[PDB]
Amino acid sequence: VTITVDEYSSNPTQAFTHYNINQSRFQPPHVHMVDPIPYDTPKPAGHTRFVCISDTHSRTDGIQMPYGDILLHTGDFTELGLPSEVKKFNDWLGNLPYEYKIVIAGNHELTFDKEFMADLVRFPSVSKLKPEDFDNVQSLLTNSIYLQDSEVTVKGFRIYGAPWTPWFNGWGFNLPRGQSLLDKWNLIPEGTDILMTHGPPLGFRDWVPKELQRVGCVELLNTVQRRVRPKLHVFGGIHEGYGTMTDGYTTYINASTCTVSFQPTNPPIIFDLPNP
Ligand SMILES: Nc1nc2c(ncn2[C@@H]2O[C@H](COP(=O)(O)O)[C@@H](O)[C@H]2O)c(=O)[nH]1
Ligand SMILES: [Cl-]
Ligand SMILES: [Mn+2]
Ligand SMILES: [Mn+2]
Ligand SMILES: [Mn+2]
Ligand SMILES: [Mn+2]
Ligand SMILES: [Mn+2]
Ligand SMILES: [Mn+2]
Ligand SMILES: [Mn+2]
Ligand SMILES: [Mn+2]
Ligand SMILES: [Mn+2]
Repeated sequence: VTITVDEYSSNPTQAFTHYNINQSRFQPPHVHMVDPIPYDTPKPAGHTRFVCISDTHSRTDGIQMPYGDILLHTGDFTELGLPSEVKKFNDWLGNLPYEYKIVIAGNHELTFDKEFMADLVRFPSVSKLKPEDFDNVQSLLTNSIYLQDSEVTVKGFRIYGAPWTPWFNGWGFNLPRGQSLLDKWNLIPEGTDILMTHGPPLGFRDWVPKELQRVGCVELLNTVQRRVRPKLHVFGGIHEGYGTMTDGYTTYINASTCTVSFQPTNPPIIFDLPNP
């Protein structure tokens, strides 16, 4: 399967309507919300319980974390990517019992985006940083496996992560819709079980009420549904979209911990998958 740039790539709201009209792509019975399961749900044997969070924005102190096996964090774990914020998040991770903690960056991790940092010469406190201050920011995540257009196999699960989102404010890892993003999604390997991205695919937990617009990536949706077909696609990005959906094969989890007003009150989402 070769994914090409969609006819409606630049206009996600129109893409959504188009695919609903022509293919019922976002319609029942196959597409629907999935209710969360409570933390005391027994985990069946031969399964891994994934604890999904995102968009914590350095507000980790009060988060009540559930039993599980592997933590997935889909970015915006800081406000500006300051090394001190990365250190605080890493300290928090180290006190969690999970066997593995897998992390990707989001747009707020400015110091992780080396092209953004170079272009700096809007962000006075980030501009103050000297090269030696942030040459090792990802190295600061000693209690995690950090993914960036890269993958890890853990307990047999193939997990791929990438930070890129459609251009919004020119913050970290922003790219134009279309081929620029498709070039990144084409790196996701076919047999990926769990895909982590910072933002949503078109149509799944990507509604922005203030704009009355869908904002998910159309190339990402086509990649997920047509080429890669992971069992789980976890992301955040659009805080308002916190919650879970399915298309009948892939489960889509918007794990945004913060609300749109940056209150860290959305509970972590647990999700069980059978071990491969
Ligand atoms: N319209 C629009 N809003 C976005 C986009 N990305 C983020 N936002 C808005 O900004 C909020 C916070 O995003 P953040 O600055 O933490 O990346 C999101 O919950 C959403 O309301 C986007 O691509 N388009
Ligand atoms: Cl939605
Ligand atoms: Mn229900
Ligand atoms: Mn965020
Ligand atoms: Mn250094
Ligand atoms: Mn923002
Ligand atoms: Mn596949
Ligand atoms: Mn696989
Ligand atoms: Mn598999
Ligand atoms: Mn974000
Ligand atoms: Mn169903």
